[PDB]
Amino acid sequence: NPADNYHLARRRTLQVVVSSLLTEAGFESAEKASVETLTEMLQSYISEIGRSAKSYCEHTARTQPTLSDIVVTLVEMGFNVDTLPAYAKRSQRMVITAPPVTNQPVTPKALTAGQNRPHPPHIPSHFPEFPD
Amino acid sequence: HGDQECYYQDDLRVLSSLTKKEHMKGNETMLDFRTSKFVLRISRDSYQLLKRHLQEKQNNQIWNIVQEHLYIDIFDGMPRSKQQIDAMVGSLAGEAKREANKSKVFFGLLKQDPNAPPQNRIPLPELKDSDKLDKIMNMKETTKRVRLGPDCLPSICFYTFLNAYQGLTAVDVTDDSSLIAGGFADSTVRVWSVTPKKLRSVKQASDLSLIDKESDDVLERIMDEKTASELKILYGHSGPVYGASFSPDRNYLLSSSEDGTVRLWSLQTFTCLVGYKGHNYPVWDTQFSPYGYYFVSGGHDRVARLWATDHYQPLRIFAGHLADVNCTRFHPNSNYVATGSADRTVRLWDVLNGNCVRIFTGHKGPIHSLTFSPNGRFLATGATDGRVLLWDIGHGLMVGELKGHTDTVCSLRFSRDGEILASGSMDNTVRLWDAIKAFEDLTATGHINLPENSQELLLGTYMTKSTPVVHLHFTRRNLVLAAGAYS
Amino acid sequence: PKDAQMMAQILKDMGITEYEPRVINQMLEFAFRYVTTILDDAKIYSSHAKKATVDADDVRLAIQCRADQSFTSPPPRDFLLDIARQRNQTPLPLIKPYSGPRLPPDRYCLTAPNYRLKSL
Amino acid sequence: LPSESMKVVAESMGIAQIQEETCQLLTDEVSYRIKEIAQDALKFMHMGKRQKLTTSDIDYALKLKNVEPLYGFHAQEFIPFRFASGGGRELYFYEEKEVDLSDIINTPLPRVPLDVCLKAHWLSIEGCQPAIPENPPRLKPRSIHELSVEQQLYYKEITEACVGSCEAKRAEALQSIATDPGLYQMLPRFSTFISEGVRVNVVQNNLALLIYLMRMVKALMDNPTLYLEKYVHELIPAVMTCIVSRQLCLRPDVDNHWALRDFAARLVAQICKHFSTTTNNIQSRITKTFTKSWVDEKTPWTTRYGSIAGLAELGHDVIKTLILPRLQQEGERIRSVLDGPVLSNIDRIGADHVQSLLLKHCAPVLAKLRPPPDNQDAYRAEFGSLGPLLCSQVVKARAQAALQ
Amino acid sequence: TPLVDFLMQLEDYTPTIPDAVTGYYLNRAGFEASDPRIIRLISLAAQKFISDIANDALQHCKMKKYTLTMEDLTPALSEYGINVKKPHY
Amino acid sequence: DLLADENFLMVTQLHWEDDIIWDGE
Repeated sequence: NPADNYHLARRRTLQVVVSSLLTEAGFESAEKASVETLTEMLQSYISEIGRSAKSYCEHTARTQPTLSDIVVTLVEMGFNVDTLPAYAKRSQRMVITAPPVTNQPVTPKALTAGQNRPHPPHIPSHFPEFPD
Repeated sequence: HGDQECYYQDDLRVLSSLTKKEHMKGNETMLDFRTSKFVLRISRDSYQLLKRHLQEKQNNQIWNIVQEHLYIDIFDGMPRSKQQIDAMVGSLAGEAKREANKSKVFFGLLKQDPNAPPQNRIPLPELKDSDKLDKIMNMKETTKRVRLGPDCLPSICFYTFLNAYQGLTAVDVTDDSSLIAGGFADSTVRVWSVTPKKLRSVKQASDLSLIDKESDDVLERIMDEKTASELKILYGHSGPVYGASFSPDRNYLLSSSEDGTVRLWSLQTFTCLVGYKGHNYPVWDTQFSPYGYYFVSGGHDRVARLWATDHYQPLRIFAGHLADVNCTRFHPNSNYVATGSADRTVRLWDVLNGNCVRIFTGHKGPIHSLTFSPNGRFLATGATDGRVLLWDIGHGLMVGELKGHTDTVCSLRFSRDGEILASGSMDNTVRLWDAIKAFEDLTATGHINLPENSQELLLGTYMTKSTPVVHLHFTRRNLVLAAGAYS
Repeated sequence: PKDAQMMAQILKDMGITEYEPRVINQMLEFAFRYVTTILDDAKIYSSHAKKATVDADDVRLAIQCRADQSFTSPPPRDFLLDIARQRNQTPLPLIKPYSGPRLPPDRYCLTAPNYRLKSL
Repeated sequence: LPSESMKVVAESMGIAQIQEETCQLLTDEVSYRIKEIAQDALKFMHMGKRQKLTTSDIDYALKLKNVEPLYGFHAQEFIPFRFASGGGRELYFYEEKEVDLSDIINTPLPRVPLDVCLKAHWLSIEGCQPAIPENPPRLKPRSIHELSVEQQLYYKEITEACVGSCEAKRAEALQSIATDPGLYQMLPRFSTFISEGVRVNVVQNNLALLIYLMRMVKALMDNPTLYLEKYVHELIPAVMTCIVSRQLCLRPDVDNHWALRDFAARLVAQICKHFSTTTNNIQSRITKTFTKSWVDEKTPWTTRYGSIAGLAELGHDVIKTLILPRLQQEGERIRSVLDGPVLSNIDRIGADHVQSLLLKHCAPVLAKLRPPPDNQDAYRAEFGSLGPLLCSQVVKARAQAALQ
Repeated sequence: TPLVDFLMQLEDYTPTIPDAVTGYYLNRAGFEASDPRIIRLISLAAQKFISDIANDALQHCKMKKYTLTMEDLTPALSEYGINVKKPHY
Repeated sequence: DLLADENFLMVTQLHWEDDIIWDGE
């Protein structure tokens, strides 16, 4: 089902991220409810710097946020931003792969080519052709 | 609560939760119901039996509740049949007075028409030479326009949104069928070009400074070819975009959303220009004026605001509804704003003085679609009861009722001539109604004894493949466009 | 479950026929969050009154002091009609004929030079 | 909500000895807030045009009432977590409640679906709804045929394209057969054209004519709109003639192309035993004809090979039981072809194909019901046909299972 | 300015969260991917927040390791001012 | 149930096993 795969391709990528962050100097074999708790706090954290750094830049009449809008956004969440250059240069740092794409073939349809009929003058040429 | 009407069932379950005082002190809908007066239009033949049972001191307390909490609006008529009373009731403060529906309404079109308002009544904007160039190619489309009627039924071109796994919440098409906007639940507006002409942004300010002016082609030399797509995504709402409205000059997209802002997107730079923050609550609809300067936005805060794209604050606040203003539609002369709502009333508002000049009651569910006749004399409204009620504007009697649809009628439009009203609902059907045989007949009593003309007024039903018809549009050559988001 | 089968009857009494399965799970999560903040404040109010048993007046106090802050409402009708008639009395302004793109003052719009950092 | 659930919550928190009027006071306050939110979450459902009441509607209904949509945890400082929701968790009641932390990492992530695009089509052409796939569905008078001129122009063009003069023409005509919704009420004339064709096309063994007709049968079957089991009777004979009947042309060469058609025929035969199934009529009838084709003595080795192909593609349980006892007749037939010098006939080719198919089918049957121990010379108790090569095929199957 | 000198070193250094997933939850809130190094700082600031909680819940598990529980997250988030909830259903 | 329409369809009642031509001669 590609309908719930719109959400589950990115939430089950955040589950691999928390599973990769709880292994770095830490756990193996965590409880199941403790992983869906922590990946819910992770999605709610990315969605909160999304809403608040957009609010801080648009308060200053801008549309896309700079660095000075996020270092005030993270201050208003209590982050202590200066410890982040040391966290980025870990030797335990890992990369979680992005999710796969549903349309792997992209163009696999031979199609059915049938043309008959024209257009009456109240239908312009850019509308689809009348069928067979 | 058991001996109530069946169409009050969603109203009583909000009351079953209300048992405490402090539960009701923060509801703000039952707080305004307790202070207002139910209007309760009754006849004088039945009011004499009521007042002969209440003026006596044997009862003497239910009469005290009636004259404290209920208005009673009396009118002189032959008594209506049960299926005529059923057609014009269903709203809280229902069946409003005839003294509200007797004000003079300038329901005519601008340019003699005695029902037309003067051009300097509402200060409408000038007609520029590029806007006068639009009407020159508009009447070339009117040359190929077919007369639809009950015989030459129009062709419907459904523009389905195929994937749409972010939920499509708003569609608009330009007046010439050239752009289609989509408001989605992932807080995006997406403009699609439907003509074979890609969406281009204008060049940056460094590129415009080197080119000249008054070259009599500068409307093509400024368009950037480096940016040319069949789809432009617009970001900036922090919530699902519920309204979408193009401007008649094909710039200036409008969008409203759950976050309480109305946004004015340019279609020459494809950025956001203004964010209109007057509601703190979800703005359920917005629409530009048909002349393109003013726009009206209705929200969850039970008002509809009139804006002007020049002020950060509104000009008119239309604040008489008792529930959410679901729809907001301008009149074709843009002197009047129709606001359907969730308290089952449709109200016309004069742009001068902000006064409610008409109150149209008779829907059983929240009104989810309004449209005006191109004459300006009629108004079609649809709601969740599947009923399309056709109202007069100079009289205010809703002379017709179309009851073919099953679920919520979410889109209505008349033809370009006015020959056919097209209705689209959540039944996945596009029904066509004869909008000439519906108004053929068109007071002192407030009703016309409307018939069951629904079967005669049907021309077709056109079931759609699992796709709710969100928008209905009429091409200027009288071709129906519809957009759905296939589920 | 016990408390989850009553949640499907609160929705069906409100006419909600169709709902997601995660709807019941998080209305129970809100109902649990709401009762463990009434009763948490109820024993704070009981220790203020110095009684070892949290009785019904403590829960009457903790409900109406949590409903005074949490569950708000839209503004009332006598407040909306007063700010309407204060606003609708002002006449509509005239329009300058060739002012350009009609916008608010530039401190009320979102049109600024909108800078970004140099990549180096 | 019941009050006997509210006393359980209170005594599991440290608040003991609560009165009934104290406990009834809790369950009318919280039952109002559930009713206040579910009435307010129905506003987001009605403006989302989905009539569903998803899990996110309560997240916006809570945020509207100035209550954090945070669930399962409440932050008294609000600064770390504001009115943004955490979309709860995936929930089931039947969960394991403990997972390994490297199980979640090693699983493949789901595919991000396609982005939203805008396609246009036609609901109505001047009043009439087209049947495109974007749409849901005394002298007696001189009678008219029940097909229209165009309904039959489609027919004549589709049948003259399906006899495979050009390959792109065939492939479209096959897709047109595979998805035309209005191809009912023309289906008697297609079934008669197929049936009649194979019978006058095996008079001279014209392999393409047959491979094209079998592809036409396969294109007729996967069409979901048309009702086929009224034309089910002709289906068993037409496919069977290509797979098991003799070849009037050249058996030795064109047999590989014949074999591609043979695979198509076995797939249609499995469809006959998969669809259209009622008690003891179709599958058992073709199974009985295949078995008496097999028990047949001195059968055309083309027929014998075709019968073997038919009995082989019938599924999991069929092959194991059917082959088991035969483990000697097949070997004796192979030995006779080997001994007799005659090489210019087709007997030797038929024998090699039959032996390879029987051996390959045996390897899953052996791999399926038994461990892979003693794969060297234990198969010599079954006349030593495939032996170590059969063991290697079983090992390849095990490697494929490990990859899965 | 250290934090400007830090962000200019992020054309490399793929972080623990991908930018296709960090950028998805930023696009959900209106934040659009202008600079990919800007995403990697937000992905680093969200890692450091989760890592500081899992490093402080380990100290509340050594006094009573080898399993993270809800009774370890409860005192770990209590100094943060966050009252975590047990499902209790 | 023996009066069900399928029982009477001639695929479930006929000799199409003869229609199969082996060695067309």
